[PDB]
Amino acid sequence: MDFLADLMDNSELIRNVTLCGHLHHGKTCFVDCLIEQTHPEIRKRYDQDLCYTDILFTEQERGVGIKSTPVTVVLPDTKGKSYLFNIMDTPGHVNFSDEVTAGLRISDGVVLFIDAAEGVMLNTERLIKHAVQERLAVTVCINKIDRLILELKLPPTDAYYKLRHIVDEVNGLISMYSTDENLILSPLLGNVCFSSSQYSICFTLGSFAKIYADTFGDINYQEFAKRLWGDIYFNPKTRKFTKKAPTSSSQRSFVEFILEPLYKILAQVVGDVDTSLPRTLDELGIHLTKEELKLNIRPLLRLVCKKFFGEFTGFVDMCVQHIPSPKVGAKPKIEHTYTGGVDSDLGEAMSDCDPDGPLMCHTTKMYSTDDGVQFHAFGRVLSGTIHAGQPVKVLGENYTLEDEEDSQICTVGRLWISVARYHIEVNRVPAGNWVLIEGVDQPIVKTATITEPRGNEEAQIFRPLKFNTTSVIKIAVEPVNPSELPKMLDGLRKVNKSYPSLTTKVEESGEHVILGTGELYLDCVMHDLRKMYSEIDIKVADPVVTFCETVVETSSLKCFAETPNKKNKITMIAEPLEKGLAEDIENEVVQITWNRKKLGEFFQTKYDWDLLAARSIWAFGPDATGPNILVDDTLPSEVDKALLGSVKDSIVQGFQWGTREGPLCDELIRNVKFKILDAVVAQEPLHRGGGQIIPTARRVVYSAFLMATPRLMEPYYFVEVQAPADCVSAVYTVLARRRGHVTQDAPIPGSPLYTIKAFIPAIDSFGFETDLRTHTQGQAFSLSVFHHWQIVPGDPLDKSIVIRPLEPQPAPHLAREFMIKTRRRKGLSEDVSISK
Amino acid sequence: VFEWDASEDTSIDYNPLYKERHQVQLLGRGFIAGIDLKQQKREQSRFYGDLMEKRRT
Amino acid sequence: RRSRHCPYLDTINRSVLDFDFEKLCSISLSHINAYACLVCGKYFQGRGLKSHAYIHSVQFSHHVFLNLHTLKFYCLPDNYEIIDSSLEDITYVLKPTFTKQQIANLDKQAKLSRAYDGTTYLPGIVGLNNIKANDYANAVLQALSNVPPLRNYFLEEDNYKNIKRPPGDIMFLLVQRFGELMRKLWNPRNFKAHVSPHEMLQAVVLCSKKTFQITKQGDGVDFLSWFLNALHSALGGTKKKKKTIVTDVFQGSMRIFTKKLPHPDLPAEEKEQLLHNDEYQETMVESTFMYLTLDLPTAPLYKDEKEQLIIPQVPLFNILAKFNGITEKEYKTYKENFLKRFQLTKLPPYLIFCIKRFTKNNFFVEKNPTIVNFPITNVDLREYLSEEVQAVHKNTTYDLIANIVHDGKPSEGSYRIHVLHHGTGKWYELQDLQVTDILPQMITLSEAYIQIWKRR
Amino acid sequence: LLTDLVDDNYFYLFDLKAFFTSKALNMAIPGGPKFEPLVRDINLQDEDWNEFNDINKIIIRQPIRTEYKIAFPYLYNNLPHHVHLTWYHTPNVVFIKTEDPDLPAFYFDPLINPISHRHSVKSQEPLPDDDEEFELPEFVEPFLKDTPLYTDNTANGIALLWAPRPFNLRSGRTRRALDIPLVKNWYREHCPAG
Amino acid sequence: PTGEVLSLVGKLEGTRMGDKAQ
Amino acid sequence: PNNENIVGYNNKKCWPRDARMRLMKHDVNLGRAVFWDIKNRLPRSVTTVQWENSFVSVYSKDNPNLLFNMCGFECRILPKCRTSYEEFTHKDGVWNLQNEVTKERTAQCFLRVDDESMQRFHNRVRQILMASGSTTFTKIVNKWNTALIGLMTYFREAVVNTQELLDLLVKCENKIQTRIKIGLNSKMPSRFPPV
Amino acid sequence: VGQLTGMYRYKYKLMRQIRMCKDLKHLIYYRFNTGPVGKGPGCGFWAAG
RNA sequence: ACUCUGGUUUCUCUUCAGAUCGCAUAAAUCUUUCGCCUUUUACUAAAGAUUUCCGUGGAGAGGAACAACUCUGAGUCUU
Ligand SMILES: O=P(O)(O)O[C@H]1[C@@H](OP(=O)(O)O)[C@@H](OP(=O)(O)O)[C@@H](OP(=O)(O)O)[C@@H](OP(=O)(O)O)[C@H]1OP(=O)(O)O
Repeated sequence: MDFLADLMDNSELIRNVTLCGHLHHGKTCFVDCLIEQTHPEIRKRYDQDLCYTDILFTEQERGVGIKSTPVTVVLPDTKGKSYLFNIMDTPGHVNFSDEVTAGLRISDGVVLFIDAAEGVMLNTERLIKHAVQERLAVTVCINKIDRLILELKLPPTDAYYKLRHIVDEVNGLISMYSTDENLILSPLLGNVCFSSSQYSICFTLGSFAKIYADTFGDINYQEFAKRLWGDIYFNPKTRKFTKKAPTSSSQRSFVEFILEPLYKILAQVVGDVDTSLPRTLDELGIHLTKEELKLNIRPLLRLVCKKFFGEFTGFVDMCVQHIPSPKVGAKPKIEHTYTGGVDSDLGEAMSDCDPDGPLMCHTTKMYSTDDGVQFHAFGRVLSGTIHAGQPVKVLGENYTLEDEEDSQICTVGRLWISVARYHIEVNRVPAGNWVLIEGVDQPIVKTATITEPRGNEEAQIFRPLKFNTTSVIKIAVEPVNPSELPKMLDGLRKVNKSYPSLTTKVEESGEHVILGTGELYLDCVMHDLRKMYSEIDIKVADPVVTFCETVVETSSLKCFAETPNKKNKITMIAEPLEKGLAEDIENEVVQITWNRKKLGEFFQTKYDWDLLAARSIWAFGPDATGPNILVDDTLPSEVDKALLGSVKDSIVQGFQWGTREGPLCDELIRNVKFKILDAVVAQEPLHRGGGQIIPTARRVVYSAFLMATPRLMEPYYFVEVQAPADCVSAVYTVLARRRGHVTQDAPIPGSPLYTIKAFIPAIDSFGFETDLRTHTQGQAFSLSVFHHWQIVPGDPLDKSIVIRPLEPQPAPHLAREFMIKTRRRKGLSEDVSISK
Repeated sequence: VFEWDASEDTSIDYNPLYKERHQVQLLGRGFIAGIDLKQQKREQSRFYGDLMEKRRT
Repeated sequence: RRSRHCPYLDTINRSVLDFDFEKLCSISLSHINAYACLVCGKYFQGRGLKSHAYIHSVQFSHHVFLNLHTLKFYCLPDNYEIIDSSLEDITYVLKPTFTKQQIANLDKQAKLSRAYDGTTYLPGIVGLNNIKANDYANAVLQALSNVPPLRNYFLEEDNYKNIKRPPGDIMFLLVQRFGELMRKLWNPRNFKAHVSPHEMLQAVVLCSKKTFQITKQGDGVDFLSWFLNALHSALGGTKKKKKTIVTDVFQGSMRIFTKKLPHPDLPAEEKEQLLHNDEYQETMVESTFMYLTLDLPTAPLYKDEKEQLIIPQVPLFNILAKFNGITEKEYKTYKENFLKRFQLTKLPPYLIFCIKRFTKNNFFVEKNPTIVNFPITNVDLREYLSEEVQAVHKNTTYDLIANIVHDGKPSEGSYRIHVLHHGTGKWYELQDLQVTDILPQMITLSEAYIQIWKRR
Repeated sequence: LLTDLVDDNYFYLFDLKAFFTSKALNMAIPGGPKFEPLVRDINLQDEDWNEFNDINKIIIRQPIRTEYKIAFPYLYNNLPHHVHLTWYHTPNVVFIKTEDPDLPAFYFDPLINPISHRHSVKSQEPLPDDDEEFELPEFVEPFLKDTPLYTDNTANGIALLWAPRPFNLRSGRTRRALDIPLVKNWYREHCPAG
Repeated sequence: PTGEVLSLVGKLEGTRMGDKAQ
Repeated sequence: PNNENIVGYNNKKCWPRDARMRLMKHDVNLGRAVFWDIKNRLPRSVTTVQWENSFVSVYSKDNPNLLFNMCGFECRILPKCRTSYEEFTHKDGVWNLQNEVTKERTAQCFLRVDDESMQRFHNRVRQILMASGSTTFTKIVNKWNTALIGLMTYFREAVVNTQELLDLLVKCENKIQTRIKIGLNSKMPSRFPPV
Repeated sequence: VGQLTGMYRYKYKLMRQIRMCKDLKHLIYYRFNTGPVGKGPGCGFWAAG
């Protein structure tokens, strides 16, 4: 037990890896198998899964992973060295993608679980893309291999074909996102690992070759494995591995030596327990007692596979050989994550992962105890050692080297290492580990950087947790008894801490809206709020999605606004942005941190813009990565440039505020290009102050946006459904009812199930999963993820339309409804006032 | 009341999607309990049968 | 560096500043870096670019803000600090820091404190705002705030700070919020003549595990006892100190002579032999009491023959006839009767009496309306101490300091409180926002519930 | 007598958890049974027209059905007292049982979509040159060469894997004939159409 | 013909109140 | 601050949701303000007006119906200008309110029997029945007839919209008939005639 | 049983069984008499009742 | 490749039952709402509390079976 703590001293014998994959791909089962291997006293029941690493009531009852769970455990290697592994058991549901990222940011490596029968599916593609964004090491585990044997009964040649197709698809997808070709994946390379987590099968080519060696002896398992995949064949006449089949009907080496023994060992346990099982069991050296042979097929198969494949050394050596240790893998983590960069002295100190260096931890997880009134931080120690009962200085998401307000001095009490449900308390934690921290819940909100006080005062924070999806679902939440409103308010804070991507916002009318990614996400959020945090009755409004605001035509005339001093006059125009350019800003293709030459070169070359106009670009939209552009257009022949630069910043904040809250839908102006066509700046500094210019900038932005014919963008979800062939026609009709257009319908290779990918409006996507599941009797299952904002049918500025209450209006009316009711939800006016 | 009133029916649906439930083919090889196999064979849409005969070489 | 030149000090309006509210952002509901807009009094996310304070400043043209956690003023649209002496009154309203000399002088203070609105008031005796019909908690807190040693201990933050607390402890939140609320009560420069205890009520609900709820009107006696025990438990190190402030202010030593009683339906010889069997003999037990429970005698239940329908009145000495060897009290426990007779041992410096009302009968709960007649000027308690412990004691004279009265039926009642001002000697009765001067003559003319006495 | 159901995904909203939810929420699945309200709440059933549930503020595109509320008990309904969370989607257990005995146990049935192995990119991976250095000992053999791939009992056992509860146990205990509902799974499925 | 009094809710709405009276 | 004014707001539950008062925050606040203004005028000792035993109903942009109650009549006024798609006549519980100048159907008045009146009628029938151990059948029938004519003449045009009152009336009539039949013989007739 | 015996006359809760048994009949017949076999008194699956 | 290992079945009894006692399912009583209502006896249907009944597992004890070696394993078991 003490060796578990002592192993944290060595920064190379620790691997920080996150287990990610699609929904129900054996990740939790794999962690359960690892726990059973390392914990003698923990055993799953014969029919019910172990359900270890899932501690929430919702996790067990729903059966879907909710909260990423930390597992620290010591596992022997293939050679026999006990390494230390920290695992993020992450939810596979796309709606909880944020829960992956919080564990993904502090993870050196990624283990991608893919179901053998299912295929890649959607969340796996999104996961590999996003992990490529953090440039993490990538390993692939095709779990549930037994489903190719015990379910589809595919011939071993076809099983190899399916596995090779899946591996090639994963490699192509990675090559489509990652420029570095070093991320190629192959079982011979130690990247691809095969497994069936239900029966405790976990082997790579090296592990199986080592099994062969221990069976016979004097065998180089490494070189044997390096010839155990692909179009290689084996000749028993010469005992030699060739690139061509020695005979005509010969089988490939992978089939001959790996898939074939697995097929037979499964078949002799599923079909011939009483007839032929003892012979093949004595053949392989597996000795089962008379009682052990009396178990049912599944527990007996799990037991025999546990006895045969032994330890899970394939996973261990995969992670050791392909996932860098924190000591060596810290440098890319600092390069991509830290705001100050590796160039600074702190960057150099934290790149070395020095246990004796300056204290620095990065907390990205919050865990609720039984009471729920005191959260526990969870994060990676990137430098130094944190000690129990020690003063620390916690920074915030908005903290900079100037603003010291966001920090706070907190005493850290007892701290522990979380092994799923049970955590081991430790006096201190060296660098590179994953640690639970107590006593820092109050100043920590979502992402947090913790450092030591009275030293390293030039310490910045890590970049805020970036999420793959844009949370568009919005539900208003109110208390049943307003006399108990504060409690619910308190509960809100708790959920805002617990769920990384949860956004709780109080609107003007007093409605506390909550932003969620999908139906299940908000369902679990409100279950936690009612049953665990608030413990009081709550009320939900009808779900509704957010809306963005855009323009489709050039502003008819230049719109002007003036300061209350009547001396600064700003006149602007409104135009839409180019296709993909908004997506380019969204994906950080081009950033405001770029020097003017690079951004100008991008704009003029790729998008055919004028060089002067490209140099005339001032700022981006609602945030630094906002999809709106603010561009100077004052001609130098009439307007001074240096004088304009004094109020350029104030106009920038004004435009950012205007894009944040749109005049039409009260928020989120998207895909709009604004050009300042006239600037009259008062010659004295006191007549051009920010408090004077920023409201004027907001007013002129509103006038320019409203003068041009506006449009409402509703979020379109990209929904792919995996369903049998007979249900495809029904899915077509169900998608047609909810105003969704079908894009693709591809039968899954190596499986009789089609996959239909379509786009459905998010506002019309509520209950779509339940509708499709119940309409096809559970055969068709769907997952929804945000894809792209699209123009809603209708004109938001056509007042001749009358909105019939409690009736689904036709498409030409929708936009009007979609804004008017939205205004009623904000407490705002009935109609947008063009004058204001 | 020996029998049961028709008003007690719960499967009253205004939605055609729930009025017409997509029957499960059970991979073209499963059969619902009770019903004779011949009637289900001559009743099933045989979409899977058509797919099999198209993929039968 | 353009501080001391803010042209927006005129926009500040101290009338709309209610700092009793919890310091959370009006939009994000966040506790970090609370900033209040002095124009409107609503809190915001904090000072920074593209923050709620910035949005409010650029929207409503409010230019002055105050950092709740820092006690410093800033301008958001221009984003610069403010260093003025004229704003110090707002700082003292938000964070009343009491020096030792002023803390001591509160006993001798006799000046009518004037509020911003012009409603001149007195320190300590400040109207408490009821929220959801829970005036019992307000009355109990007002009574507790009148104790001089407790006032000295809780007025200064560092007096009860710098102690070790359990990592999972939430009781310290209540004990540290009581100090904040009470130093708001004793602050002589309040913007408004009253003090809102809503945050204190919320903390009480949070720490009491859903009892003493804001909605329910709980018993004053139970709330007072729980509050005293909780305050004693919170203070000190990780292990309880023998003598906390509550212990040295209210706790006293008292002696119980418990004698088991045989079944009354037993033969005389059998009763005598059971008494001789050493099981039904007197046993002495010492204990510590935070307060003394006064059992009101039985109501007449019948009209007086001469002057019909007279409210019963009992001298204080008949109630005080308890706690001595001469008088017993046959406790009729459902299992068997007990012959318990009490005896005081060591009187506390401050004494708390709780007159037992709201006694549950066999079918419901009824309130005893018997009135107790007591000398408000002084009482003598030397006669209710055993001869062994009367040598140590030298000051047994007690004068009434606080009085609690319950008006109405137990189902729906009002908790009024009279408090004695040390500086002037006047008695002030305060009920919710209402505050009135009451003559000491008719103090005893009410259903006294909790009495706080000082040994001087 | 046995329903040929492979997995429980058929009983998505038609299982014990969904019926408990329906009983608790005073509503019923179309195919599900109708219960009396768990608590009367006659006056509380129809609340007043507040500003929170203002029908003017509510955007309607598709009606919120009973199935939606039962599937998400804490999202589409108010005050879910004593409600049970239905089990979510289990992996689609696609298991094609054999139909003709004269057929190998492992066989690419036409139901499975053809892989149709493409070679747009010639599969290239780091593997040493052919037949140049590595030669295994003659005594090293595949683990199970003497054993045949599949006996006549392999297909039957594989079918027995995905079988109802009584018919997926090698051994078991003995139950009274009273305690064996032969049509319990008959009414636990949806009523046939027509 | 049972002899019990039936509730006329949802009944005889084709008749006013001033009818059958002069 | 917590918008608690909507909790203690009495509403005429006897009407459907749309017909019932819509508890908008501005309208709830206005009703509370009006009640407080009226309560301020009356001294607290000479008399008292308690909020829970009161009904404040405001017609505004949000509320299309004015709800009031007097003389045992629950009445609701719906102006024809805003939310009157049909000014029908067949419904006899409708008072076609007519302006004295325009002489048009500006408003529609829906009537209902108050719940207190229904409770009083049920109590009267209950005390008629329970005080019939030693009482002639004719006396019971005369008491029932008197109660029925009083209710129907007082609440005419208000019965038709109160279906609960129709159910209560037929239930009480069946109660009277059952009491008489039990008086005749101690066994329920199977096919008793109404003659 | 209700038609043959009528034992519900002395304990009406027993009707709960009868309404169940009849239901089981409707559960069985429309499964029993589905294919070429027409409606008739030929079923003998008496285990449920 | 060895010496000792000592059975399993069945009939009972006595306690404990955690666990779907039971991959099944009853009734009664009581207490709340109810539906009928007119008196008990049947009841309507939900919640709550016990209880009895058809069963069950384990442990321990006492028999018979009935044999009996062994099974099996402690190990040196050996080429
Ligand atoms: O509903 P039940 O009272 O149980 O009666 C049914 C039903 O009769 P009804 O629904 O018309 O009353 C059918 O009998 P039919 O009158 O419809 O022929 C049924 O048999 P099918 O559904 O196959 O027609 C069966 O009849 P049986 O058990 O004689 O086959 C049985 O009728 P009984 O209860 O009168 O037997």
